[PDB]
Amino acid sequence: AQQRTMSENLRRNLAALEAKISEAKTKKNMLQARAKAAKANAELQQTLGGLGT
Amino acid sequence: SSATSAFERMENKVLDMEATSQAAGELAGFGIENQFAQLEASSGVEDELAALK
Amino acid sequence: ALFDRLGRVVRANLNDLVSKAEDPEKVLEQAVIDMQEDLVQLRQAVARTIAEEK
Amino acid sequence: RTEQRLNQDTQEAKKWEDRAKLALTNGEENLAREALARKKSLTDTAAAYQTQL
Repeated sequence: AQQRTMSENLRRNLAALEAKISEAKTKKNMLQARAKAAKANAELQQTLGGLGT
Repeated sequence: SSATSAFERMENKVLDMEATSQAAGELAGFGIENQFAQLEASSGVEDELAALK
Repeated sequence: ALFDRLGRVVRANLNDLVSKAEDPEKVLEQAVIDMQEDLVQLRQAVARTIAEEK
Repeated sequence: RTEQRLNQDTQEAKKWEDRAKLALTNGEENLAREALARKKSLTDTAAAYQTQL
């Protein structure tokens, strides 16, 4: 009875981590592109304006 | 003498921390029942399809 | 801003100097020659992709 | 990429739906219930995909 309670606690939190990794991988696809876009846009904003060289 | 006499008492309070963690996780996201309802709803249609053919 | 300006100046002086060394008749001839060699390699690149089609 | 991921999940989910028909035929509820659980797992991921797209 004790083992069964302990195992359930472990069985549940395993599912939570696997779901969490899935959540991270799903975002990581789009975040990488967001970071690339932002820098190029920032470089462009300087170009459009007079700021810097 | 008897590491268990003291150490188990510590384990018995580490257990509380886990129980708190577990309760918070389950409370935050219930998915077993939500998934379960979908399973038994699916089945009734399968009986109708089986009967026809 | 400041270093950014100076680093443009270094590039700019070099850019003028190389353009002086570009003769127009010779540089034009050489570029056409390069393009022809490149075209052959590219045709072979397509051929090796067509190889896996076969 | 998003389109490609969604494509896979919808069709693997269908193969589970086919497997459920077989499981009921054979007479094994456990495989039938597992097939439905696996189908749902991919249904949820597929949904997430379009959003991501």
